[PDB]
Amino acid sequence: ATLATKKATLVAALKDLQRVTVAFSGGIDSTLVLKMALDVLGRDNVTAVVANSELFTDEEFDKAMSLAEELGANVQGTTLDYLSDDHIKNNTPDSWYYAKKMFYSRLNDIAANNGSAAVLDGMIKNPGLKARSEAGARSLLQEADFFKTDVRALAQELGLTNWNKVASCSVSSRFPYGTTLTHDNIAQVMAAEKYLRSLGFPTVRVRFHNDIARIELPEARIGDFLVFNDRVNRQLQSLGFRYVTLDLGGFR
Amino acid sequence: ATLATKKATLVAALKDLQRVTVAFSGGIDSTLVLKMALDVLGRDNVTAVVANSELFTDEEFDKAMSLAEELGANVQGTTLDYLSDDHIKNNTPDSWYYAKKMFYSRLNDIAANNGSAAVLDGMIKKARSEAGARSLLQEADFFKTDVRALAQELGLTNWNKVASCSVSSRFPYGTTLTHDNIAQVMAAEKYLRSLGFPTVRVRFHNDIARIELPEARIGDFLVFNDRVNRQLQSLGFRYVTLDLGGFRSGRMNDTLTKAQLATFAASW
Amino acid sequence: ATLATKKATLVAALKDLQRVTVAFSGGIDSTLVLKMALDVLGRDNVTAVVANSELFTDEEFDKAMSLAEELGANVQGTTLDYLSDDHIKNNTPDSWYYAKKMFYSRLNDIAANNGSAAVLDGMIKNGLKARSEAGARSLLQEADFFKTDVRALAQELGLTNWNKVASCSVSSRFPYGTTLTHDNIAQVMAAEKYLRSLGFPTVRVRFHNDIARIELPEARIGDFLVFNDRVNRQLQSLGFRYVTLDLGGFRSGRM
Amino acid sequence: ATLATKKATLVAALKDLQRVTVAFSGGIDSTLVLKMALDVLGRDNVTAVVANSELFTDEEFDKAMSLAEELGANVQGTTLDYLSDDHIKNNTPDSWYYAKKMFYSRLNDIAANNGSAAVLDGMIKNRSEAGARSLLQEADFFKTDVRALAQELGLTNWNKVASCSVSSRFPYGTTLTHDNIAQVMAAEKYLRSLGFPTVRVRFHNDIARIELPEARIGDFLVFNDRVNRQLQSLGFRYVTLDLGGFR
Amino acid sequence: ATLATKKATLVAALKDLQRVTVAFSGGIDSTLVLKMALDVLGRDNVTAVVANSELFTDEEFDKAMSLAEELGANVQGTTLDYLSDDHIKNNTPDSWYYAKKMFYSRLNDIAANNGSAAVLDGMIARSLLQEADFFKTDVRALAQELGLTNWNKVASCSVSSRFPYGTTLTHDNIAQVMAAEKYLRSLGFPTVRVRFHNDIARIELPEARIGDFLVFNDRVNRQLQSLGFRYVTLDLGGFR
Amino acid sequence: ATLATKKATLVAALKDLQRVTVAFSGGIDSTLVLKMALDVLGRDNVTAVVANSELFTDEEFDKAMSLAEELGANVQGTTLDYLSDDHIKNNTPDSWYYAKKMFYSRLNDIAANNGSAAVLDGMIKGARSLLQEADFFKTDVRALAQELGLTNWNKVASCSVSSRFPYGTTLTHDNIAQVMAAEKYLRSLGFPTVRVRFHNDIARIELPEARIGDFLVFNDRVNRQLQSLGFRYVTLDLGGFRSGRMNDTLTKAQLATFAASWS
Ligand SMILES: CC(C)(COP(=O)(O)OP(=O)(O)OC[C@H]1O[C@@H](n2cnc3c(N)ncnc32)[C@H](O)[C@@H]1OP(=O)(O)O)[C@@H](O)C(=O)NCCC(=O)NCCS
Ligand SMILES: CC(C)(COP(=O)(O)OP(=O)(O)OC[C@H]1O[C@@H](n2cnc3c(N)ncnc32)[C@H](O)[C@@H]1OP(=O)(O)O)[C@@H](O)C(=O)NCCC(=O)NCCS
Ligand SMILES: CC(C)(COP(=O)(O)OP(=O)(O)OC[C@H]1O[C@@H](n2cnc3c(N)ncnc32)[C@H](O)[C@@H]1OP(=O)(O)O)[C@@H](O)C(=O)NCCC(=O)NCCS
Ligand SMILES: CC(C)(COP(=O)(O)OP(=O)(O)OC[C@H]1O[C@@H](n2cnc3c(N)ncnc32)[C@H](O)[C@@H]1OP(=O)(O)O)[C@@H](O)C(=O)NCCC(=O)NCCS
Ligand SMILES: CC(C)(COP(=O)(O)OP(=O)(O)OC[C@H]1O[C@@H](n2cnc3c(N)ncnc32)[C@H](O)[C@@H]1OP(=O)(O)O)[C@@H](O)C(=O)NCCC(=O)NCCS
Ligand SMILES: CC(C)(COP(=O)(O)OP(=O)(O)OC[C@H]1O[C@@H](n2cnc3c(N)ncnc32)[C@H](O)[C@@H]1OP(=O)(O)O)[C@@H](O)C(=O)NCCC(=O)NCCS
Repeated sequence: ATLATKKATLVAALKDLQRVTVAFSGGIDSTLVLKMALDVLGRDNVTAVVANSELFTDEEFDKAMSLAEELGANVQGTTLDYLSDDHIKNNTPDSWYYAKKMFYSRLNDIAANNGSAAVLDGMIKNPGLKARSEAGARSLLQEADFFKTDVRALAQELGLTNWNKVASCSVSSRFPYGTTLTHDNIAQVMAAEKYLRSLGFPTVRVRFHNDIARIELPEARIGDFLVFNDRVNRQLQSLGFRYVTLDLGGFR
Repeated sequence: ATLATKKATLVAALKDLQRVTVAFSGGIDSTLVLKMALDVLGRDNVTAVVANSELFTDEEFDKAMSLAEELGANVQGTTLDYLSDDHIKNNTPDSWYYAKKMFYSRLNDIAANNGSAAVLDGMIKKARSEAGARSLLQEADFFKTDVRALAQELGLTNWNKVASCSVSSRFPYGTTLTHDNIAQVMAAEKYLRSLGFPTVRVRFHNDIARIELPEARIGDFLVFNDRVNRQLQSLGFRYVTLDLGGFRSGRMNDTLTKAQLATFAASW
Repeated sequence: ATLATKKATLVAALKDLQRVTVAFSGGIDSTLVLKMALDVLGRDNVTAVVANSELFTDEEFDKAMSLAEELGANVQGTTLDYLSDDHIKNNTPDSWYYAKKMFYSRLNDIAANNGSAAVLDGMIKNGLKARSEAGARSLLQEADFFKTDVRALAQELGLTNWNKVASCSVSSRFPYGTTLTHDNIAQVMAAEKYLRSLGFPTVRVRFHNDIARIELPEARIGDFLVFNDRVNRQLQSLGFRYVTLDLGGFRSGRM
Repeated sequence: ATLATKKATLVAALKDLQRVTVAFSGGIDSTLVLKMALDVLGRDNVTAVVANSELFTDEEFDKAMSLAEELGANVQGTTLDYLSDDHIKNNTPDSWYYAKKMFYSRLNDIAANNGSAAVLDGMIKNRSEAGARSLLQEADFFKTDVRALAQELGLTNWNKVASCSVSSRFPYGTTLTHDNIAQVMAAEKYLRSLGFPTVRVRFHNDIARIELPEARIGDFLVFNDRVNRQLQSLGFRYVTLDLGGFR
Repeated sequence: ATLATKKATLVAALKDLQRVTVAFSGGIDSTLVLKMALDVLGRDNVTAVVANSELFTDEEFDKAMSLAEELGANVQGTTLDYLSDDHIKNNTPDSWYYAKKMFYSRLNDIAANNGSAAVLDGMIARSLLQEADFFKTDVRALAQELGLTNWNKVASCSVSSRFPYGTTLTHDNIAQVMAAEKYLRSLGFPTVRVRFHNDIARIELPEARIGDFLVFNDRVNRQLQSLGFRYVTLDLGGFR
Repeated sequence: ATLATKKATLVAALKDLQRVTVAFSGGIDSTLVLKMALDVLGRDNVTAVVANSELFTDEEFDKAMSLAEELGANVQGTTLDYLSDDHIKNNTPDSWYYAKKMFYSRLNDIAANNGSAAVLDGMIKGARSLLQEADFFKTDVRALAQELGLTNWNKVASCSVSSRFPYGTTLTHDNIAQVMAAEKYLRSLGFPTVRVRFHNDIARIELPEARIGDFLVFNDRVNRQLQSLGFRYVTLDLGGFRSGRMNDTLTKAQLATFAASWS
């Protein structure tokens, strides 16, 4: 029941596996898995893998690569071509599952090639985990009954203080279901959001409605936002939008 | 030349025509034509026609009807079905012309049936030329200042100060107008006007409403965001948005970014 | 004295003059003078004159020209070169008087050339030496019109339209002793014209050399925020180095 | 039906009366009635009356007195004693009835003494007083007809925003006093001078609860601290803004 | 006063006390005392006590309970019945004294019963952080140095301050104020007071946030009316 | 390349020096240098110096003094008389160099007297800037600072008050105090990043643009406060603090032209 029993379950699971490939995103969870894997198995027995793709930003990729490096892991980036799957390309309500399918298939290929006994990810005890289970990836924190409070507890005891505090969210969510994602309109959404964040709005969505951008901001930020209206209008128009709008309902 | 000669040209054209039908909107221009026609020819020699349609509000029609009655004209309301023309229903870039054609075709029928010698409208300084409609203020070289001068001299003080625009302008070209989405746009704009924003547009982008406000009002508007969101969603929009460029985008920008906004708008 | 008596005095004075030139600004006072002149003497015996100059906006000039025509007057624009007078150019407390002198001197020339018996202005009762020295007549003042009598006769004549936002000389944007130049005048005039175009009809761009100090009514400053960057860049393109908003609001100083 | 017909009804009614006393408030409605009475009957057959009282601002009284002269009327100010009636002083939902009673009783006394055939007020269509003729209402004037006829007569000057009876700033069952009335009156006068012509300072003893039109609240923030200190110096302990806005 | 001297001063003081009960609120300060006490004395010689009561939010109790368990302490919740004291119930200007009395009496009773030598708190009943001359900045230095990243960042105050002196506190009106403030915080205003004036709610916000609040005026008016206020108002003077 | 190589370059340089004096301002950069020196060389081999002057707020001098001791350094404050140099006093465009010149002369005097092999400062991307030598950019400073557990540094970054005065304006104790008091007042209202630029009878306030909407409630109090400090007109710069950094690409280019026109 205690953290010590949970940690022990995690330690013994790693020792049994001996050589692992870690799906590393930079979150606290996969940071904890990667640190435990390094401490239990040694740097030559752990491969940290960070996936680059069109649905996530270069900034989050670069941050994860640097964090794995900082922890002392051998880290390798791999590029996924999500738009090659028609379910993802056409953004069906099922697209998340096919992206997860391609993700775990790639990490399995890497693990098969480096002699790893398993792919590990950072899933915990809190569905969407269908793709992981189908590929055989192990969520050791979940197996060891780690809740979020235990992750923080163990991180503190191990002296981990550095991880990515901004949880990534697939850009697919900026597009209505049935809308076709392209290299161009994905980049236009990410470039628009990057500009808005640089203005001091870290929580933002630029929702894509063909010629319309619909900006979602937390409502308590909209009053301050007004000073930027025209600069935002023209910037996002130079990115290719015809109309730049603010959702009166706010973020979500 | 002088105002006096311009009036005399207008009087002489009316005297020659003897019996006229006047396209009356309630604006100052058609108010001047109707007042002049009544003064020169008499009530029994004038028919004022006010057209109702789906592209304009019943409030504007009712005001124009009441204004024509106030002048003492025999008034005839007529209803146009603009949506029966596929150019108008599908909102093509030439949709305005087919509306003009259908408008002047109805007025010609009314004038032919009541023995008028011409249809008159209030245009100043075209489906009208093909229809044979006469714009006597334009023929007599009246500019807007001459209209105002003659109106004041005739003692005309009551007219439509707000020239309202066809609801067609709220729909992108190629979007099909329907009875429901017209009513949706009209009710949304009416609600926003009732909140204290008399200059407003609710542009229709299917499930998105894109609200245009004069930019100096956007700060005041924030207090109403949630009520406007839920109101326009109850009218049938899924998403309710405020255009960051405001109403008449670019007209208030600095020189450089006004040119930039026009370079963008002309790329589209 | 009743309003009818004040009107009859004014009517008799116009009748005696037969033909007049009216200095017309578009304000309610000169609108009343012009309308009465038109009613008593007829449009052919009245010339309305609107003076254009560097110290007042083209918008107020254009409005006054349109208003005089809407009243039914023959109207003539005339341009004064105020900056040719060193008193006006050096922006001293007597500059206004020398401007009035050049104003009425021009109006006298117009009146002599069209056969008018007098120049009329819109002054009423409550710096008029230049008017008196020039022999210009203020018939509203002569007939004991106060501002309430002006409103009453305007109502009786059906006058409802005039310029309610009376313009003041751009010289007030410069501290005393600052030399007015064509360049710095145009800089201030263009800055204020832009700000009015944003929806702020009451505004001052105070000139502090490389600093512009914008005065707005305090109840409007919240509305202004959406325009900060465009106003900043617009006014720098007009030549200012720094574009600022006075926290004290419209006419914050005066002291 | 037409404006001209309603005007003609008004003209005929005035002609029949020959001599009237006009309850004049300075609003557009009583401005139109007063001007029509003067135009049909002449200055010597019209008496304009402006009622001053503790429940309406001295500023509106002064404006109306000046406007009545501007319209061409002989004008008489009269001061009403609303707080001398216990029904009004104790501020019940029936207070309105007793104030109207005293108002029309005074105007009727004035009219009896100058030989008027009636007291006229500015009530319009869209509620009847028996002791006064509301000729605009009898002639079926709507607010739109008042404005159209006003423009046609060249009337442009009237009180555009009536402050209305200060009794509405106090809860029912609260006793009105000269002190608390004065406190509310001075508070609203200050807020109006800042550029908010439509405002209420609702009285909750040590709390002031300010009602502004909601579209004005964003502009108001620049004044928060000055209003707070001013209304505290007038005697409120806490100065607040109602989040619901005006009404 | 190097960090090493201040830490060593505290280390020696804890070591001398052998067995401790920690008044733990979830703030960074009591978080520091608890972590240090556990490290110096061991888990089985430290009991963290978090007080539940009507004058503080259930959210703050749950977070502090969770945070202390997260650090590895044996944690014990205790319930104080503040409203049973007539001074607290009637909200006298002296009520604060009687509240502290029951709090330290309860913690003293807990400590005597489990063999603790003292009750410790996190003030910067002994405050060893205060004795070691800890400022807020050096507390921060040790927190990172010990790997501490989680604590209660918004230290609450007693709900009594929302009522004028002499007002009777009730279960209903406390719940009403507490619910109103929870709603306003959920909108993005972590520093707020809903001051209780019978049928009037008077909201205090930091003055620099009042402009941001306007978008919420109508929802807040109607929300707090459904909680029982007749009028919902914003204090023009701001928070305090 | 990697953060570890950069740290190792820094470690090797400190070991080589053996005894150092650290110019410590309280910024994250000089905090990183000081912590590294202490960890590599030991407390008895490092002296932290915080320079006070008429151009530095006493509050920032105190904060740096407290942070250096907090890190475990022997720390010594010293005051420079910048206003005794006519180039600094009359605020010429070269004032920056003469202030830095007098700064480094004082630190060199201290290092010669304490047996230090060099003076170290926190310069990044005979004074040594070891962070710059080891190729540290701002991202690497933040990353290493996090790794050592550094949590305290001056987040509201000190600049010389001279930057509030136009070139050619004479700095005095009175007008410096006027600027410092105006800025301290604004910080007390909740605006930690602020400049009160001095234009004789005009104060021109620079705020981050995302805060200007919040400022409206304080307009009258700030106007009256700064007038009592001696300004005639109290104004807000419409371009804000660090004008241009947040603009769209076109207008950022435009404002970069405007700024360059006054250089
Ligand atoms: C796992 C996945 C399917 C998304 O599900 P999710 O639970 O929302 O994803 P998370 O971002 O919480 O990632 C969980 C773990 O996956 C791994 N992971 C996620 N993104 C990764 C990346 N780019 N590189 C390597 N590992 C990655 C990590 O081990 C991570 O743990 P952590 O971020 O808590 O430290 C994602 O990997 C994917 O490929 N596509 C996204 C599909 C989606 O949006 N699903 C919605 C859930 S119904
Ligand atoms: C007149 C019309 C043909 C449009 O042309 P337009 O000249 O730009 O439109 P206007 O509104 O200025 O019409 C001018 C005159 O038409 C007449 N008119 C307009 N609407 C009228 C109505 N509902 N009933 C009767 N007459 C009407 C009036 O004489 C009016 O004079 P006014 O200045 O006093 O209002 C219009 O009546 C029509 O049939 N369809 C409008 C569709 C559209 O969008 N047209 C754009 C033109 S670019
Ligand atoms: C009258 C004058 C001599 C100064 O005296 P003043 O009473 O302080 O100035 P005012 O602005 O009140 O002008 C009073 C009258 O002068 C006349 N006047 C003022 N500006 C005028 C102009 N531009 N053209 C014609 N007449 C003008 C009008 O009769 C005006 O009456 P009104 O404005 O009350 O209707 C004035 O003519 C002058 O000096 N300059 C005129 C303004 C100008 O140069 N340009 C345009 C101003 S918008
Ligand atoms: C007029 C009164 C008798 C009540 O009637 P009301 O309809 O509530 O008030 P109104 O403001 O609509 O008054 C209507 C007309 O009364 C006359 N009137 C009102 N106040 C007047 C005053 N101070 N002096 C003279 N006439 C006055 C005017 O003719 C006015 O027309 P106008 O203001 O539209 O131009 C009011 O003056 C009074 O004495 N007491 C009102 C107190 C109250 O609580 N009323 C609640 C009723 S809803
Ligand atoms: C501690 C107490 C007795 C008063 O102290 P205070 O200075 O007002 O409040 P603090 O929150 O600073 O309490 C100091 C320490 O008490 C302890 N403490 C406070 N509330 C606690 C709780 N609910 N459970 C356990 N320990 C608690 C903690 O060690 C805390 O340290 P930290 O908050 O700095 O991390 C208070 O907790 C109490 O029981 N009643 C409040 C009395 C009051 O209203 N006082 C008004 C002051 S004039
Ligand atoms: C050192 C000085 C010259 C600032 O120049 P700088 O090197 O560009 O300034 P930085 O902000 O990069 O600081 C560099 C380092 O100098 C040292 N330093 C600066 N001010 C210091 C002070 N008052 N006391 C001690 N050390 C100080 C610190 O090591 C500092 O590291 P930091 O990044 O944590 O602040 C400054 O002391 C001075 O004399 N004037 C400041 C303004 C100026 O005109 N500078 C000209 C130099 S470009």
